[PDB]
Amino acid sequence: EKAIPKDQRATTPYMTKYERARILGTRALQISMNAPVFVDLEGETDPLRIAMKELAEKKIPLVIRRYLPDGSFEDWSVEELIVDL
Amino acid sequence: ANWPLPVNIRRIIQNAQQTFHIDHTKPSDLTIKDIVLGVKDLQENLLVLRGKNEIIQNAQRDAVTLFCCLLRSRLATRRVLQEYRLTKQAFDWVLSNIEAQFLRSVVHPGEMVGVLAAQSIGEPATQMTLNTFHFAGVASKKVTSGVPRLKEILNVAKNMKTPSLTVY
Amino acid sequence: ASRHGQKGTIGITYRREDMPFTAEGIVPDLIINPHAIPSRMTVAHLIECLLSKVAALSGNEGDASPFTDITVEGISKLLREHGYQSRGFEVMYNGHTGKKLMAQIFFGPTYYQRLRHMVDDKIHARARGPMQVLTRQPVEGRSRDGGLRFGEMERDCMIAHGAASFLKERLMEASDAFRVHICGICGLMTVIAKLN
Amino acid sequence: MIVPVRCFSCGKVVGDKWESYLNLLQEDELDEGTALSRLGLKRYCCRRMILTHVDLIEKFLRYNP
Amino acid sequence: MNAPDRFELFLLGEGESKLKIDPDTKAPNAVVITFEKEDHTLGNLIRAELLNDRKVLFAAYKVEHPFFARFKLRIQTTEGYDPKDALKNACNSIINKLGALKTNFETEWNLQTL
Amino acid sequence: FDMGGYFIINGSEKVLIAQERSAGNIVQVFKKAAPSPISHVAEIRSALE
Amino acid sequence: YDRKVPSPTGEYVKEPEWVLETDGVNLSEVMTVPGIDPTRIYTNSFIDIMEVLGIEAGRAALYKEVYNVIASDGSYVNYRHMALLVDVMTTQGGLTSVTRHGFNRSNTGALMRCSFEETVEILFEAGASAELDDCRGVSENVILGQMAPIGTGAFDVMI
Amino acid sequence: EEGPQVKIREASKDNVDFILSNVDLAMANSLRRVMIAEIPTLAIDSVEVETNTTVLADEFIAHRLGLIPLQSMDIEQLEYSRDCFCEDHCDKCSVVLTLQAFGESESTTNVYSKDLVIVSNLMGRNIGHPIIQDKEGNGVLICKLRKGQELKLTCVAKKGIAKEHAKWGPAAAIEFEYDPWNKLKHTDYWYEQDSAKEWPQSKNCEYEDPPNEGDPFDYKAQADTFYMNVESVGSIPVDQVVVRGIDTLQKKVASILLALTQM
Amino acid sequence: EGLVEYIDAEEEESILIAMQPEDLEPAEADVDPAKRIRVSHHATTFTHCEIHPSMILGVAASIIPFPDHNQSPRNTYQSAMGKQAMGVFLTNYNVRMDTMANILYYPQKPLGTTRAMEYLKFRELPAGQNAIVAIACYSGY
Amino acid sequence: SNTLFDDIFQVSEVDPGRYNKVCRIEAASTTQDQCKLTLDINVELFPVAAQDSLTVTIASSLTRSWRPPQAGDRSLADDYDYVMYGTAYKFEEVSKDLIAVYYSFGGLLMRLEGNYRNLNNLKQENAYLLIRR
Amino acid sequence: RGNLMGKRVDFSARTVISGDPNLELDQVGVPKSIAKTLTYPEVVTPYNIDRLTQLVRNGPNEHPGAKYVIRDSGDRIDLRYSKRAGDIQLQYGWKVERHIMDNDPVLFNRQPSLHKMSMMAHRVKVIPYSTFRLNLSVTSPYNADFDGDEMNLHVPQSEETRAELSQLCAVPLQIVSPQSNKPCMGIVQDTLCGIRKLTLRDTFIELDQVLNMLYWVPDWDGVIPTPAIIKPKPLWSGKQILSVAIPNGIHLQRFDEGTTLLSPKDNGMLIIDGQIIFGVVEKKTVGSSNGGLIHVVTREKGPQVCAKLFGNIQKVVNFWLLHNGFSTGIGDTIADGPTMREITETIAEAKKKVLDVTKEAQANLLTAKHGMTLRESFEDNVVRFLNEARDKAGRLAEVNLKDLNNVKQMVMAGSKGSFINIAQMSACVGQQSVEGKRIAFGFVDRTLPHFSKDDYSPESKGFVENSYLRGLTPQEFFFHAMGGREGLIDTAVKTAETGYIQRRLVKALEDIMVHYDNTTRNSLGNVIQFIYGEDGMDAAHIEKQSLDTIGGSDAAFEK
Amino acid sequence: TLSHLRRTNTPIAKPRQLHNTHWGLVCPAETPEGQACGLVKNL
DNA sequence: CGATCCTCTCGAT
RNA sequence: UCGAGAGG
Ligand SMILES: [Mg+2]
Ligand SMILES: [Zn+2]
Ligand SMILES: [Zn+2]
Ligand SMILES: [Zn+2]
Repeated sequence: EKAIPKDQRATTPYMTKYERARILGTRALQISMNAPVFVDLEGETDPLRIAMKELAEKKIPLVIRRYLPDGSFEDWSVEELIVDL
Repeated sequence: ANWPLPVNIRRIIQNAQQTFHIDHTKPSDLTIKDIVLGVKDLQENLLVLRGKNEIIQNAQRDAVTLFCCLLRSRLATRRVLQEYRLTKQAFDWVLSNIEAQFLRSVVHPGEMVGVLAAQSIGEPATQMTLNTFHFAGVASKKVTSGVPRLKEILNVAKNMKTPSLTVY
Repeated sequence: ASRHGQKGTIGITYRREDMPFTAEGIVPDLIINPHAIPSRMTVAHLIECLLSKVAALSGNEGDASPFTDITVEGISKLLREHGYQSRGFEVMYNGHTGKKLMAQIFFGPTYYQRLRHMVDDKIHARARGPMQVLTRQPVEGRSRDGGLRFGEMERDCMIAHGAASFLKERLMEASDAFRVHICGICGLMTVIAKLN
Repeated sequence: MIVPVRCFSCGKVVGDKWESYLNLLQEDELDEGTALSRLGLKRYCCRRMILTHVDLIEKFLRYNP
Repeated sequence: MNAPDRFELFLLGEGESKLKIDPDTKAPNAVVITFEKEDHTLGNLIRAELLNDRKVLFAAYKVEHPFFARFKLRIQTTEGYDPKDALKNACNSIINKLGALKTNFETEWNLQTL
Repeated sequence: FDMGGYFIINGSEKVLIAQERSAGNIVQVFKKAAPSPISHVAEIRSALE
Repeated sequence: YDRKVPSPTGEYVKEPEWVLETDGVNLSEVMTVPGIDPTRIYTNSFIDIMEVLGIEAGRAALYKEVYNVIASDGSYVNYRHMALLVDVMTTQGGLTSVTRHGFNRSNTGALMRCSFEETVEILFEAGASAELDDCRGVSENVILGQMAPIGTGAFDVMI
Repeated sequence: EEGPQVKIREASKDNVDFILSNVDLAMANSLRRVMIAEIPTLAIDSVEVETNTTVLADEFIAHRLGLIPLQSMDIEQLEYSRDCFCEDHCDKCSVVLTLQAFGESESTTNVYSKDLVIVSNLMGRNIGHPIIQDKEGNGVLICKLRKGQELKLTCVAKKGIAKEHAKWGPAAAIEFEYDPWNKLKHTDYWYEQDSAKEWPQSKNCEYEDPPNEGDPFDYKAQADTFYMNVESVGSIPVDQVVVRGIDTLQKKVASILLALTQM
Repeated sequence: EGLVEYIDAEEEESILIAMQPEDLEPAEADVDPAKRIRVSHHATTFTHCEIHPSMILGVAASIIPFPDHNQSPRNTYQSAMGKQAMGVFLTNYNVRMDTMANILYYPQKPLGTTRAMEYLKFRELPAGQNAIVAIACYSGY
Repeated sequence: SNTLFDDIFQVSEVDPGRYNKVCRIEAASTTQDQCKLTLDINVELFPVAAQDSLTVTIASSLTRSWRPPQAGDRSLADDYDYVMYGTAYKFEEVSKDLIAVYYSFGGLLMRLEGNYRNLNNLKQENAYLLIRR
Repeated sequence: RGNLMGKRVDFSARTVISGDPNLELDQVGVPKSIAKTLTYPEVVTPYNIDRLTQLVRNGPNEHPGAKYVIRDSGDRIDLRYSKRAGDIQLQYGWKVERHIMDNDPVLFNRQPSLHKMSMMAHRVKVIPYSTFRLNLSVTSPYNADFDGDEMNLHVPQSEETRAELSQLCAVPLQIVSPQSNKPCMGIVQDTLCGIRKLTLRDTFIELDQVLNMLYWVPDWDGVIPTPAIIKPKPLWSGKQILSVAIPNGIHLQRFDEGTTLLSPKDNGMLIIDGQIIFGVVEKKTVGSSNGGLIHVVTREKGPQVCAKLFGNIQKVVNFWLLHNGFSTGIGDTIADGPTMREITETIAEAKKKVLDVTKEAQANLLTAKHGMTLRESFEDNVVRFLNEARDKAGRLAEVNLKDLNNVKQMVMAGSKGSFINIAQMSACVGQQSVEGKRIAFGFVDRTLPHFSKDDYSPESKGFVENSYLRGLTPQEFFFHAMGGREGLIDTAVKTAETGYIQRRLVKALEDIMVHYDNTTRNSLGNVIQFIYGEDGMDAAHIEKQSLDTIGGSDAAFEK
Repeated sequence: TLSHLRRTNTPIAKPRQLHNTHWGLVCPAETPEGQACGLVKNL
């Protein structure tokens, strides 16, 4: 309460540009803070390039709370969202 | 006829024409059923607003109306075979291309549309020169133009400099 | 600037070698773009060049006085007599290669002005420093090593872009930001914080 | 303010030609064109160097200290 | 103020070597010699001379930015011809030609009066 | 070469700028706007020399 | 005036038609006149269309007016932008100006309104009526030095 | 007699007119530019002013001093101070000059380049002597003094090239024209009525045949003949400008050939 | 001697002026095509003649060469710039102690002059140099 | 292959419309009283008079980077004076059977009208045009 | 207004801007001194530690170095003063305020900021000399030039802040404008001029140049294209070599006037795959056109690929033009002899046409149409008779101008110039206006005191029969000055007004954003639109397209 | 200097426009931009 | 009760 | 601070 259950989720199945940039940002800030990486580095050292790889290999364990104007919200895991951008 | 619409269909066709190396001498492998039903099916998987209720269903139905008009007229059974000379493989690729390209064309929630609108009007308004006009050939063409006129509109001017009434 | 409403900054500096050159070895002191000329319609600039060429050659002052009877034809007549083609064009070779250019260049002397305010007098870069006493915000002017104003217009631009955090950073981390104590009953800055 | 050494454009030494120029005009009574010609200032970049020069030094020397 | 020193046009720094050989990734018998502290005087002269060799397939030079006195020279030669060799021969041919010029000029100079 | 025409106030050179004003003792007639009750006005900017 | 009207054969044609232009407005009375086409009558006074034909008709005229000013100077702005501006003035039921009288009178946040005009006085009436600011506005968050709900901040990110 | 061929027209103490036949434009140009910026010469590189009571600024004079031409005949038997193993300058790497002038006259006393005086040991090499081409014997005016006026300074002349600063140029102006008839069609003439009437003919048109009216455009033809006139400032004699030009290029080509030994 | 007269804008109203002396009062009836199109006499009841039409301009505009071959706003623009162009402001500069003083090393008198420049002492205290310039598309810099 | 098309044409018109090196040439076949040709030709290299009768050929014979023609052991498919390489851009039909093939030789356009070359000229990026005498 | 909605900030920089044809689109040329001043706080991670110590060891004065080092407790160590500056062995979790180096995201801006394109993220490129440097193609969205403009540069202090710049503000992802649903950047000046120049049918290049031009394109496949000509000398066309800069799968078709799919005039456009088939490349192809090569490449290949294209086109073109050269002289305003004769009589017969109408007005024979004065009618007739004159005289000039005419060349490319310009400079300046009417009777019944009372003749009321080449008369001059002054007044007047309009507009629409239900709402959650712009489509993802079922005959629709 | 000494200032119907009567009295060209254009005159 | 934005400099109490 | 001049 309030929320919205996983079944009946009416919002966009695709990730917004604003969602992507906010996710890539937070993960880059996480990596820079010496946080554990969830993908085998390919001679990478930049926190954004690594976060970008983590999103590409769908292993970013962050969640997005989409707020509807009534106050209600829909929780979407980065793992389920589509990146057609 | 020419209006700003999402998805450049012409571009997709030319892309299918080269990709699949279309031959204008050999007859196509398509069916009358394939074209008619295919274009009808493409007009279903198009999304702006999802939903399963009539309110949002009709709302989304209304949003695609003009784009579907373009789609119907461009992807017609005669044109698909006579003009474009599309193959089955090349046809399905066009169908799946539009569907995806359309979804990409949809505005993203969060987009600061208000600020964008204000700036979009503001910039060219600043670039307006000659508060008079360039209609100064005949003396009967004397109406408040440019920046003064834009000021009357936004202010909601009770009394305007050139109040006119054009009758048919 | 020239004497015809033509502002310009030095874009680059080339040595004598790399510069285009005349068959007699003359080389420009300055090169200006032909794209200035059409929109600005400053014909006299082109004229003063034709006359100042004819002037330096003949060893006489050029009469660039207004309401007179000096024609572009008159000047052009005298200049052909002085061995150069009547309109100011002359064969020019590429500095790097030595090959004649396809185009013939409008060469000649034009009186140019050295204007006030140079780069070094303008450059400013601040990455923290003096804060105005009252507001606790960066100071004004290059002179005091101050902050550049991120005005409403700029604030608005970031809003259009949808860069919520960057916009927050500019208004907090850079510039202002402060920590205060609020009473859960008051809602005011009443709390007498006796830290440590 | 004193004759420049060398022509800004080409580099031909000109700072040794001023007195000679001023003499040709005064003592020989001839015109600038034929004066610059006698000093061997062939090119127009060299021609302007001398012909366009305002020798303000002479005015500055009139101040006492 | 941000103005570099005029010696950086012909003077090598530290670690900066004159020639830098990097093999080309796009073509077979091709290489990219990056001549440091040099301009159009060496570039165009060597490039136009490389072209004279019947075994040279491609020869082009570029000065990527005017602020810096570098230049990249790309050579492509026939299989069984090292591009480093083509560069060697080109240089020698120039020296040979330049030599002839000096003598020829000196002979005509000594034949003059004034 | 100096032309003068200026002052020296505590070492600083001062130029007084010519101040444009409407001429005095001039009689001028003006049509007043449509809502206004007075259709025309005659004014005189009388001053003493 | 020149009119683009289709021929009996289907193709569109440049059929010229007589049109009268007025110095003055009395829309209500001029439209009831016989011989005119009351379906086509137009006035540059959008505010006059609003009181005779309704709010939705006014909105359309208001767009025609903003459009016409841009178009005249030789520029083009995508429909959606004027559409939004026009709709913003329209939504109130009548015509709300783009000045302190129009949009600044709105039910919006005291802090977001005092950022435009009549600064101190907006905050005075806010204090008097004891207004509650929901802080959902851009401006209040800019004053508060917080990440506003603008794209990037329009959603909460969690673990 | 191998590749390039030279034919000298004008021979003077200051100018050299010649024909560079059987040569590539890449070479003809490379030679022209190397003469401008890469022949080393001797020019004032540091000024120490002890007394200056003139109307001209310290740096204004210093700047002017740099431009005065000084004998560079034996510049190869002088080192670049950057290569020298001393501290600052010396005799192997520099020439020290002196300038002292005082307004002894009620009239106006002038400072010439003849008034500069060599102080350091030059060791029999022809170097440092100010270049004087004026018929009165006083080449170049440096400054003018009234009465009280006095200018006392010492200056160090150093080895260098124009590529570093224009003061180091034996250079001056180099004329360069190839194909006076535009047979190569290398340029496209701007005109109004007639190109032939509108554009004037060069003195070089006499040393070449005309286009020969109705004949097909020579496709494969390239520039092999080049008309040049090199004029010296005086620091290095004319013949030497061209020979040191040919040589400097040869040297910088050889350095690449030498870099293809170290790697 | 009353060969010249001082006239103000009010008295200007009652008089009839001629631009050129000789050209505006000789006789009536070949012509140079390059020369600008001039009206004629038409009104021949003159009271005064203009000393020189170039006198309508002032000091800053009197420095522009051929402003009559230029678009009017460019002439306005130059008049502001000429007042920011370095050069010998005064011969006694070496003696004046003042905040900001910009002086050109080798000022050059313009090769293209205006008869008005003589009274403005411009060729005596110049503010610019006679630069050899090519109008061209070189490196695109 | 070999050759795709070969015919002797006769020049009807030649015009340098604003161009000083190029000329759009109109020529019909001497044999085929229906066959037509349009061609942008470099007159600076190959001059053509308003009545010349020239032999035209299409080969697509003698992929990969161009090498300078070094005649060490080389011999191209030409005894011809004019050689051009181009690409197909449109295959139009003008009534019944009358074909129309469009070629661009780096912008130098070519249109060939006839009928017979049906199973011949294809959408090939390859197209060598050869003109002799 | 001055401290909350906007304020002065740390990590700022400002300087004169200069143009760089060798910089990339998204790049910015930052002077070394500025780079040496502006710092980015970088946390010590095993990934960077080595490069960071090296920078700490380069110190504040060698560029690829750093200033301040921050320890756990937040205490700063000043690298320009500290005795320990020499040593300093960094620990993980410590911050290193390093110098701003190559390829960093920087918010670059130009005032007035009335556009989201007046604020774009750029790639840092640290360079010598005191000016900020930029690509000519980014000049337009900022509305800058090189007469002396100054630009602002900001530096992100956090990872999320810099991510927001790279993913939302970057120059390539800003190419297509949502404002006008077309691109906001394109090929300009020398490049626009030179493209037309190179792109011609007559334009042919030889091997030596070809290879140099081929190499200049960085993304080059290393494949020498087969020349268009393989006869006496193998020649390449300008079209061929430029097509190398164009990628693959890029299809573009236009049609202008002639464009007979055999384009005899060499107009319109046809680009198939990665090659230009026919048509001269000018503003319509390579400018900020709605259906341009740019709008195509951004939509097809992507922003970063299209951004690369700006560089490629520029490099090839600028180089070819550096060797071809282009000028403009006084000779280009010289408009023949017989053409001038026709121009003169064109104005002369317009002058007679005016006199006759004046005479008819004077005879009271003329009658004005309903609604307007006999005087009101008379004026607008003379006004038209005189505009016709300047235009006819101008057309006469434009026709006489040769293909070689450098002004004609600039207009033809669309680089610089309009008809008006040709007309005023070489044929006739024309009639002058103030308050939208011809020169007023300022003096009692006269424009000037050199005229008689009650004189309505063209010349007397502000008509300038002379060109800028011929020169203006004293009267003509003054009248042109009067008109010119009006321009400058209402230039300043307009700017001061439109500024107030912009803030009002912005403040009114601040809070309007597309929500998570395609609903366009304000700060109160009040619905403005149900679908953004009546379709819920993004402005930059749209283009004008022909609806084929609306036009054509009933017969045509059927077949 | 000269241009400064010959300046005019006009405080506060259309003062900015170059009036007909200004002929030979005030300069038609020389005037500042924006702020006080046409109000600041030069003799 | 607003009347562009941002930037620079000097001088005076 | 208030005041003037200037730059886009
Ligand atoms: Mg500007
Ligand atoms: Zn409390
Ligand atoms: Zn010279
Ligand atoms: Zn030593």
